[PDB]
Amino acid sequence: AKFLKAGKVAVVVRGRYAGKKVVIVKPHDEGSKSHPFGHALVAGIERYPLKVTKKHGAKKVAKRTKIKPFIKVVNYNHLLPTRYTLDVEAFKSVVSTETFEQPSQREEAKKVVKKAFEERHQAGKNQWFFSKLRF
RNA sequence: AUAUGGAUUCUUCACGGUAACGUAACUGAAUGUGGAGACGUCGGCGCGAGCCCUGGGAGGAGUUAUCUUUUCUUCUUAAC
Repeated sequence: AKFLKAGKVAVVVRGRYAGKKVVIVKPHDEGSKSHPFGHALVAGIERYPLKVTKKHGAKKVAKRTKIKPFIKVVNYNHLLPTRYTLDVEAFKSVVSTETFEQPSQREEAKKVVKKAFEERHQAGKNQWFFSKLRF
């Protein structure tokens, strides 16, 4: 009956990431010491990869497949859950409550997320997650 | 016309905030969409400015047989 789990894919509705697809890593159903509301820890895409055709060269294909990730704590009311899923075990440990409140630790976590997303995009799977929403 | 400083990049084209949004900056051609320019009249109410009225004090002037701590006057601050 509960669908907000550690593999659910959601759509951000507010906060400079509106219209970006995101995946839930760690949910907190009953608030916390900070953020006194239902919220989840998510990792998403800030810059979707561009479309690739057969005419593009090797140097151009690699440039158009770059993905810029982000990490954010989002209220439940600002998320639109979907029916799609994406396993987060490759970067579940690095993204946690401790990775915040530290400028340097946030950068290291996002580098791990970028590696996982780029490998996920290669050998195409989770195609709906890597396709930008049009609105 | 152009240099310097700052900002950005070895995760190439910035970060923060749950959010409304914030900042010294923080690539964007064709094409497309939207906003501003851009609007009647009357009625009462709220607020601002200039003026009017008035107290104390620091100056100048007038009246003074008698009365009047009194009558008149100066005390200002632009765009940006």
